[PDB]
Amino acid sequence: KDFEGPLDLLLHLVSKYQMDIYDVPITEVIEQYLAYVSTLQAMRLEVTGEYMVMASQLMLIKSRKLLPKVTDLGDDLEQDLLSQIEEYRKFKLLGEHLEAKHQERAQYYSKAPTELIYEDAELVHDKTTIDLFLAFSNILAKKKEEF
Amino acid sequence: STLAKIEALLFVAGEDGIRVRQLAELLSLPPTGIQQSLGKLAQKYEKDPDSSLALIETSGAYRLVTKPQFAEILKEYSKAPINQSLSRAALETLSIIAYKQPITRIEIDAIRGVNSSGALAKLQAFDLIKEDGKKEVLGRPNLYVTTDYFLDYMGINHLEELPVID
Amino acid sequence: STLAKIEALLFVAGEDGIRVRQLAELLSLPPTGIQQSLGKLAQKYEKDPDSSLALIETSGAYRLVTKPQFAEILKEYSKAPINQSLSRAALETLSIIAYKQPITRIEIDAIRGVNSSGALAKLQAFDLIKEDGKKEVLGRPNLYVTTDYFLDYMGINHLEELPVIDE
Repeated sequence: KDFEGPLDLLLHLVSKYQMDIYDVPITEVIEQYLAYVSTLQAMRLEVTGEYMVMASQLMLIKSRKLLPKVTDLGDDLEQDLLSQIEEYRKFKLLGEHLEAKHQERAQYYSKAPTELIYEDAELVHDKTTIDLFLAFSNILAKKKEEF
Repeated sequence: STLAKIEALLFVAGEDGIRVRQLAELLSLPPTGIQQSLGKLAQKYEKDPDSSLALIETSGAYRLVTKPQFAEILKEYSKAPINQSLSRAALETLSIIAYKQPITRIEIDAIRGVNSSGALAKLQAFDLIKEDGKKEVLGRPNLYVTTDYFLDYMGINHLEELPVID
Repeated sequence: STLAKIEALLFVAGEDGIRVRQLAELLSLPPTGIQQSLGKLAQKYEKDPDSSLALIETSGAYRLVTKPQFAEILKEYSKAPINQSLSRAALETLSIIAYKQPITRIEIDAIRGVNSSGALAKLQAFDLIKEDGKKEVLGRPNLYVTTDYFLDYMGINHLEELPVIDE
């Protein structure tokens, strides 16, 4: 139950069908989603949060797809859910290629810049109360946002 | 030596590194000549089996670092922010900014599917991304980009050097 | 190469330095050898005119430094416009004092995580901070505080004008 959002879950389901990107396996996939939405919420309905708002977008799709051919919305409100999952994959992947390119960089270590001190050197008042603020604030963030 | 002068400075700067340009305005040599010494240097280190250093060029600056092997050792001792990996969320959120740059918080959330508020902060706390432009909407949105540190963190000199969607 | 291994450590330790008994521990070697190893490692830099660094010992702490024959070239670097202003670390340090003073070196280090005696060094040169007693603990470490000039420099007239902060 630890997936990075709804779009992330779709990429898992949409995955299964291998083949190309979509290829009309929608009507099917949609069901699978609600499945985990209702069955898993039968007992533990605590981390729904955002996913919920997604359940909604699907409802309309399943529904509005029933009605016959009256710029069709029964469709656009489908092809768009596809584009969303695709573009998400693209970044879910580009994401990995960064955590990989980073690793190489992380193999190298260096030293904190030696704080030189010279007599003649005079102070430049280019810093202000705002600076000193974000400064201490940051250090607070960095570490605190971690365990 | 000129090799000795370069190392000396490059050492003092450490993690901050120095730019070829700025190295000339200090040694008094042509920017093209530093390039040459800098290569002889990184090579002097390469050969020396008793040397742990290595020259590296990220974000258009040359930085004095440790040869990749000693990472196993140092990993215990250092753990400086640049060697720490990132959470999948920040990693992915970062990717989106990295490319769709300049971008907005909502746009990211949209693309990413969930709320990015948490990542934007963490990433910004690490000086990886910074807010530059502004947005003309019925909300005065803010635009997010990448800092020079982002190049360094990625070990590249120019943004274009990022992998490509193939 | 053990000399390489020691150098990497000595290198990343930065300014505060590293302990023989500690090097031994990390590298799994009797302090006896680490000792002789540092002896040779120090002469290697000495022998080579192309290396800009010589190794030194400060109260049991081994740390790297540049050979004095470069003092001039460095002094110039420290005059370039950039360095004429507080570093990313000197500012980080300066702020921590401003808000948590009185505070000790060890305590300031524990917040930035990294050693920072060298930053504290510059802030005292610019009369931004000063020593004001010694914490009443074992070792009686020095207590650091911002100064009168700090206020001026910051364009303020009392530590109470600093932006509040509560997490």
